[PDB]
Amino acid sequence: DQANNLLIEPARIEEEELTLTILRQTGGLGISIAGGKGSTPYKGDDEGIFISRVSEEGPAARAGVRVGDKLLEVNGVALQGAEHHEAVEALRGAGTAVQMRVWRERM
Amino acid sequence: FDQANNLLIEPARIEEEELTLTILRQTGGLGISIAGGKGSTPYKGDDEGIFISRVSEEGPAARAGVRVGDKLLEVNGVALQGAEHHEAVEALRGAGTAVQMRVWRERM
Amino acid sequence: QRRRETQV
Amino acid sequence: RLQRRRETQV
Ligand SMILES: [Cl-]
Ligand SMILES: [Cl-]
Ligand SMILES: [Cl-]
Ligand SMILES: [Cl-]
Repeated sequence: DQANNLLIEPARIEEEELTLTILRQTGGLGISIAGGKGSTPYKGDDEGIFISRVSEEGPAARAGVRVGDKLLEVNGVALQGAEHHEAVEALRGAGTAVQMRVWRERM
Repeated sequence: FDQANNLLIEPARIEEEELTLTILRQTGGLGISIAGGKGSTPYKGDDEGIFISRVSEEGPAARAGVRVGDKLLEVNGVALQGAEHHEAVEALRGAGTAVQMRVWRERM
Repeated sequence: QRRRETQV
Repeated sequence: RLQRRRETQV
């Protein structure tokens, strides 16, 4: 759209929180997690858990997971303050169906 | 935010920046890591450009002003636009003792 | 300076 | 070549 022949900024989604559900295949979720409290942040100074690599096709991609997503909850277990390895163990024992809440931003 | 006349307003922010930095090489190199390139998995978004991934703390690049996440645009007058990862590696390996780079920096 | 990344 | 994540210290 235009305003006196001057372009208008389009509608933008600055950030969103999604609830996704991954179905584990081959015993793996097809993602990589990086970061954790007490580790080098994955972005800025945010020490949370961030999805670093979404395997091509595979469980997480079909579920909607995307690189850069910050993992907030997993089957009702909040990850606030989790260290990398405490996040690893949470996602390894999450069972067949792993329901995730994530926070996504625009870049 | 900022406060002025009891109004909470958006602070002044630097969205994008282009900086020229000069790193001095030492024993062991420049103390950085580069990632990406044309034909490599992007380091950020769909951007196949070269970005600083690691800056050795208190190292040569740290003292020169480099910050993790900066996009490397030129090295000693040679632009890396469209360069493959390894082309950038050899460019930064052959830049000599003083490596003058123009980078692009985002906010968060 | 602990950079940690795992494949789950 | 493979479209893979690539990183090199310099
Ligand atoms: Cl949940
Ligand atoms: Cl970054
Ligand atoms: Cl230059
Ligand atoms: Cl050069």
